[PDB]
Amino acid sequence: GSTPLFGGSTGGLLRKAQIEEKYLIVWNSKEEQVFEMPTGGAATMVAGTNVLYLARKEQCHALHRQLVSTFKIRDSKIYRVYPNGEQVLIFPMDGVPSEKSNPGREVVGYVPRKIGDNPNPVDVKFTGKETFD
Amino acid sequence: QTQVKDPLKLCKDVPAYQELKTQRLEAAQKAQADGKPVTFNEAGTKQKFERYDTAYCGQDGYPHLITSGQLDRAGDFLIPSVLFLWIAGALGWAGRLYLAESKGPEDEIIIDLPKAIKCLLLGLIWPVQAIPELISGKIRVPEDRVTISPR
Amino acid sequence: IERGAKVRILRKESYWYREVGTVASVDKSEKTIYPVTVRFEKVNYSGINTNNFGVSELEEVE
Amino acid sequence: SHSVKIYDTCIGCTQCVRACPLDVLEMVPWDGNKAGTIASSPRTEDCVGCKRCETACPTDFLSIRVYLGAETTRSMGLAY
Amino acid sequence: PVRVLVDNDPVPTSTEKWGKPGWFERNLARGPKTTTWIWDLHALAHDFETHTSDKEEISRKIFSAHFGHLAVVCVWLSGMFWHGAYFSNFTAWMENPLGLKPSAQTVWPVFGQEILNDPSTVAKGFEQGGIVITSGLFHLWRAVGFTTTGQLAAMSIAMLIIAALFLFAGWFHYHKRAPKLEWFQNVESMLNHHLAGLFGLGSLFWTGHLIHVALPVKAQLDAGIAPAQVNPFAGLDYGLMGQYFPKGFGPNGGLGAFFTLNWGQFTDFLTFKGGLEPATGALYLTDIAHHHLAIATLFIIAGHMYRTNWGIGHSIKEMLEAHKGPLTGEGHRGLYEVLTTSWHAQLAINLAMAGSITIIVAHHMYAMNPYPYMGTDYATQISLFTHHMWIGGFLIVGAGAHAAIFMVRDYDPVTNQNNLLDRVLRHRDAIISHLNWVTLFLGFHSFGLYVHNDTMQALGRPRDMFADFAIPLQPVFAQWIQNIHAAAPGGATAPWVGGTSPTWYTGALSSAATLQANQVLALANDKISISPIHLGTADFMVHHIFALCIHVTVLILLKGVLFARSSRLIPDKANLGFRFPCDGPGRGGTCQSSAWDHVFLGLFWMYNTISVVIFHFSWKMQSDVWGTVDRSTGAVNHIIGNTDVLLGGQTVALSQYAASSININGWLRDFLWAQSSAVINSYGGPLSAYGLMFLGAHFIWAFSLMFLFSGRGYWQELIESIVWAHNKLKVAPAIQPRALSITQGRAVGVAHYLLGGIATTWAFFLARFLAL
Amino acid sequence: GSKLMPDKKDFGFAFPCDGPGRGGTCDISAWDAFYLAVFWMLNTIGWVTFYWHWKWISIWGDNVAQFNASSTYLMGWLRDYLWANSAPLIGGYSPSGGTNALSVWAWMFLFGHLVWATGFMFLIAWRGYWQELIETLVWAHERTPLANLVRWKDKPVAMSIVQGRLVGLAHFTIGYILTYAAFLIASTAALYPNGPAAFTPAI
Ligand code: CLA
Ligand code: CLA
Ligand code: CLA
Ligand SMILES: CC(C)=CCC/C(C)=C/CC/C(C)=C/CC/C(C)=C/CC1=C(C)C(=O)c2ccccc2C1=O
Ligand SMILES: CC(C)=CCC/C(C)=C\CC/C(C)=C\CC/C(C)=C/CC1=C(C)C(=O)c2ccccc2C1=O
Repeated sequence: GSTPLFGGSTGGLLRKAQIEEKYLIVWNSKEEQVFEMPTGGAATMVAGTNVLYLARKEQCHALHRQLVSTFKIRDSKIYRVYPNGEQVLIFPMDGVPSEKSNPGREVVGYVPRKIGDNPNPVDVKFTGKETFD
Repeated sequence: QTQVKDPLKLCKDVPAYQELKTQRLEAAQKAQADGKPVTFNEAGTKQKFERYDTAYCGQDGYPHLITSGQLDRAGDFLIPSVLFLWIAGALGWAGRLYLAESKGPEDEIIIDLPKAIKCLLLGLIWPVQAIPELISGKIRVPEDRVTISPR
Repeated sequence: IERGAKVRILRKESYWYREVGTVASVDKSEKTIYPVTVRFEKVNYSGINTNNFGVSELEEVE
Repeated sequence: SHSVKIYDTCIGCTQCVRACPLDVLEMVPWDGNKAGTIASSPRTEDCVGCKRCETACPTDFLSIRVYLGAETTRSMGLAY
Repeated sequence: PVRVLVDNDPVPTSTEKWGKPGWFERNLARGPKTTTWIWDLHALAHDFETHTSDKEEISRKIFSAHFGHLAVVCVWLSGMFWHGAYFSNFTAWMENPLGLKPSAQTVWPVFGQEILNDPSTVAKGFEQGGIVITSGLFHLWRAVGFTTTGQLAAMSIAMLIIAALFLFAGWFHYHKRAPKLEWFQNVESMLNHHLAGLFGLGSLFWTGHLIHVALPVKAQLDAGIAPAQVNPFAGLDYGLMGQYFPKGFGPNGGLGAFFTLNWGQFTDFLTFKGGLEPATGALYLTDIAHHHLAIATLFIIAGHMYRTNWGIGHSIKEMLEAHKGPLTGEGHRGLYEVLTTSWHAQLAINLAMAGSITIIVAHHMYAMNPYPYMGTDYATQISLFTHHMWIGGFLIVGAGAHAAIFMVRDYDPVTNQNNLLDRVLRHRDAIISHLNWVTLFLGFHSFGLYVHNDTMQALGRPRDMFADFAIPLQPVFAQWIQNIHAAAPGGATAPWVGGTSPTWYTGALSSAATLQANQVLALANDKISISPIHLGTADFMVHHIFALCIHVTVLILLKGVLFARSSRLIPDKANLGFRFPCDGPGRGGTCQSSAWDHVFLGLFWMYNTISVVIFHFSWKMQSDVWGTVDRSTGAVNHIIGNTDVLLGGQTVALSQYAASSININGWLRDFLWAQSSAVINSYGGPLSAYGLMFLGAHFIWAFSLMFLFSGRGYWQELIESIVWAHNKLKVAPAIQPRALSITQGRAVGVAHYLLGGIATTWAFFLARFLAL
Repeated sequence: GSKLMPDKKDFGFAFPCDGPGRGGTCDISAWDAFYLAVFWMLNTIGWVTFYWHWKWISIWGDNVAQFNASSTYLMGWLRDYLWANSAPLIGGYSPSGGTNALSVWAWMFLFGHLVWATGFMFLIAWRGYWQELIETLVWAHERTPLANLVRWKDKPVAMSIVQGRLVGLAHFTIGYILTYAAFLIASTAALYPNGPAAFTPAI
């Protein structure tokens, strides 16, 4: 795929995108149409596969939210790109959207109690253990 | 530092009050003949210093109030105290009466006037109703029906 | 406890603690931890007027 | 990274998952509520701590809790 | 294509909705459950776009609300003429405009507040006296030809009829004949009618009032006729018009000279004088009449530029699409669609212009006084400059607000593709970082000079100061501009202009201390109306302070506009709206990142800006311009009067502004401490209301800091314990008490900060100049 | 804990807020109540020390009748205490009379006004304004020739929400104390510096 038609801006990638991580968002478009860049300004998506390099995951997820709400484009994929060149898919992780429940995911962050039954901070004094355990 | 053994005496004995009293009456007689309509005319200023004559004054000549409960100065604080607590208690009881008879939150933004005048009239005699609700515990909600926060 | 009855809240972190709500729904199923739905006269700080409670967090006053 | 914990009062309404601008959250199947599902926080290394998930949570006192922890480049929201 | 499309009776006129406040918005129509609903009702009541998505219904509400506002202004104007007619000393002031203080508010005698009625306003017809007014209304009414109070009463009645006409048309054009959306989008027809009809014929009809009322009334008062004896219809009799103006109304007839193009007869009552009349300190009325005649011609001409229904004229959309270049992409394309579909885009422009014009009014009125004897009314001059400076500053901030609201609500990427708007957003980091740099440059190199001077003076090193007596910073570009305009009347570039403002004539002087009486314009009361205004080191320094405060205010408001939709911090900020408190404590913390919060912060910097401007105006005019002349020595005695700068100790005489305003301690001691002696000693006399307002405004300002410095989570928890006590005694209300929202707490804080700070200076200024 | 935040102890003494939900929760921590009460402590001790100073300089200056007359209304405090006793202080240096020994207190008095007012910037203009401003400066540094060769080791960010309150309180407090100390010392040492203190005992 190719980049969307955009004349460039000052709101895009900085040296972090060369040395630490940048992000890649991939989507398919059926019609050439104009969308707002998260960097600032207007760009046009091609009639094909679109690839766009962005600075943060939140900028990628904001564009995905715009591509869903305004253009009904669903199949957006977000990759984390490392400076050696490795791409790691980060969104969506298991192919099923996060809002729909899926058999096969592990429950992470579960605390088997209501929030007012957390222990007191005096109970966990002089340890790195927190009261949300 | 200079100790004031006699901070207060009757105003009619203080010569700085006699300064002020003649200085106010002369300004009131100045505006009666060839003058302007003023708040304190000549008869209004006579009555003003008729009241202040049996008051306590400092050395500046201005009346000072005694709020210790002493009964020759009961007009200074004690009699305005009963008049306040009756009128403020009336407005408080009337809002409490109107709140109990409220249809909902719409009665709080659109005042129901014949309900409000009646509660404001019933509030006027509030100690007829309040103290028989104050010894009964009818003035207060029991403790397990009022929300509190964690401890 | 059943639907329609007035109940007091014993959940201490609840906004409606020691207040009286009305049971709107009781989940007839097992496995559900907080099955009783209670509706209240006061909204909380989010404008929400209902919540789910276990039977162990309720006091029937009716 | 912030800690995002989900407590057993979750009714499976998925509103915190939809609210999250970083895709930290997802629904896994559960048996503790009638919906049969509960929010989970597998990707809290992307959590910025915005607490939009807590704003969306309808349960008296909330079933999802964000504890602001150690700050990273991701969690501080830095594009640089 | 320009038609009139109108729906007939779209809204029934009924009082059913008055039983349900908050019907217009879907959250509020569910009734109050918390006290947040009460504040939400007021904040949303005029936000017509939140009430419906129909653009036509929004345009109808705006048009009808505009009639209601015009009716409010006409009621206010009717009240001013009424209080001038019946509650004023206008009759006695007309005989003695330089000896009596104008008063048009008198005070009932209860609680002793009739002390606010003062002598020096007491005269016949106004026996009890009243509050000295500083609005300048008597000078305006006398200038346009009012001589009696019975004429002011007829004007009060006329303004109530115009108000009732305006209020009826608001009912009519909303409830009876409401125009369609395509009627409002006729901007070419609207510009044609407002340029030629409103501005053009408004100025032409005002010229006719000036020619036939204001000129002959002034001719009779200059003849010595008392204003009770002045015939106001004297400009309608051609014979009586003949005696005042022999050439323009002569045997060579008046309208005969017009149609034969013999307009040189009219130079009796239409001139090009320029300067001020030496007796009144004001502009010539024949200049004012020729001004309004010339700008009526140009405005009526300007109102034929745009094409409506007869082929000829310009199309604005085709004009905007043609003005593009390589450096600017598609140029002005799409801006026609912006400006004819966004009410906020039009309001942002029109507030930017109205605020900037009001500031131009402030500068031009002190320097080119249009009203006789007003230049010696120093409290009026101070008040009118300060009032219009504040109005202009508030409107410019509103321009920044509604530009931001446009960016959140009405911006569309499809309309703005590589046009001017799209390309500004694509280098917003370049714009704001350069604006960040220039504010830091200006702040270091202007305020740091004051701090340098404070420190050098305290260290005993006055030769190391930036001052006229020390290292000078002459404003040589402004002095050059003054030299050009001093030479220009009679000179080469304006040969038949007879004069200009006296402020320019600073050629020819190196300080205001060495000013003689021949150079100044003093009236018969020996008070200086206006003078040459010397610009030295202190004026260099304070003008770069002005540039600092304006650029920071621009920086805050433009950052709010350019980052209203997104930032590197919050990429989908536009989905949160124009007005949101934050996006939570994450990303380090995002408090006040909304575009609304930039308006909030920009109001303080506007406050800081206008406060320096009016403080500069007050001290500079008192030290360098205003004062008295002596008929011996030709000596100019300014209001303050000539500090001696030690320096050696061979003393150096400068004006007090030039000697003392160059450091902050001079502003604290010689301006704020010295001139507050009027307001803090005002008790027991008629300026005692200003002393009360001075203290009360300090209180309100301090009270604002409770809101600005705290957060609502404290107050909500405090309300919890108080609601407990009301719950415990069956006095809890159904509308649950909530702390103010985060945004409202900011809005309450800035409103009380602005109210307290501005009213302090108001009390300070008016007690200073009405006492001396 | 409270009704707005029942699990507040799990978050500690000092934390910014719990976000804009539940109506908004700025300044909900116990630390923030410390921060609010420092203003009220400074105000209270200000009232205490104003009262001590004016009553004693009226004693030292033989002006007790002026204190007894003018301390009963707030203009008397503004005029007869603040305005009158500022005169030797703000005349500590001047273009007309040079400098004297009070010039350091005059300079500190202005310094204290400046520091106190600088505190208002931190107390009023909160973090998200400054963070977006810093990101443009970060852009400017990385794009500027000869300067982009120099790189920070730690990424510039705006001060935290709690830090903005603490730094704003610190400037407010330091400016409060330095202003009053400059006023208290210079007004006393110039207008009322010395007195007898011997007395005749009473019987
Ligand atoms: C029905 C009216 C009513 C009544 C009986 C009370 C009673 C009380 N208030 Mg409450 N209060 C009220 C209205 C009322 N309040 C309102 C409208 C507000 C918002 C301004 C408050 C804010 C408030 C605070 C912050 C505090 C109290 C406290 C208290 C308690 C001590 C007395 C006091 O401090 O008053 C002070 C009263 C005010 C500050 C508000 C007075 C404003 C007006 C006069 C009341 C409105 C009258 C109402 C419109 C009348 C309608 C009647 C008509 C329809 C017939 C007492 C239980 C204190 C407490 O908790 O002590 C334990 C306390 O700290 N009140
Ligand atoms: C003659 C009586 C009259 C009646 C019965 C109505 C009735 C209605 N109007 Mg209409 N309207 C009228 C006159 C009237 N109007 C006039 C004179 C104007 C020109 C200003 C309008 C312009 C107008 C607009 C733009 C809108 C309405 C709307 C409405 C509907 C709801 C209004 C509401 O509930 O808010 C309650 C409002 C009040 C009780 C009054 C608020 C007054 C504020 C606080 C001050 C306003 C100043 C005033 C306009 C000028 C006074 C000048 C001077 C003489 C003092 C309701 C059918 C709304 C609608 O139909 O939406 C679909 C709507 O959007 N009206
Ligand atoms: C022609 C001028 C004009 C017009 C038509 C508008 C119109 C609007 N503005 Mg804009 N604006 C303007 C000028 C204007 N503004 C100016 C000069 C400023 C700078 C202050 C702003 C800054 C601004 C902001 C920051 C916002 C708006 C908003 C709005 C919209 C809703 C207004 C509302 O319902 O609030 C309701 C009005 C009130 C509740 C009354 C306001 C009372 C003020 C704050 C205090 C008054 C005190 C007074 C000065 C002194 C009284 C003291 C005495 C009583 C003791 C409406 C589109 C809001 C919006 O969201 O747009 C979509 C919004 O957030 N405006
Ligand atoms: C300690 C050390 C190693 C120093 C080395 C040597 C160095 C570089 C000295 C430089 C120190 C300075 C001056 C750093 C700039 C501080 C800054 C980011 C201020 C912007 C800011 C303002 C104005 C607020 O009002 C505010 C309110 C609430 C929350 C956040 C903020 C906020 O962020
Ligand atoms: C006609 C008329 C006037 C009737 C009287 C009307 C009746 C019945 C009640 C009157 C209630 C009114 C008018 C005001 C109380 C507002 C309030 C909860 C203030 C506390 C508060 C303070 C002090 C802050 O600093 C602050 C800072 C930042 C965010 C939030 C807050 C905050 O919430």
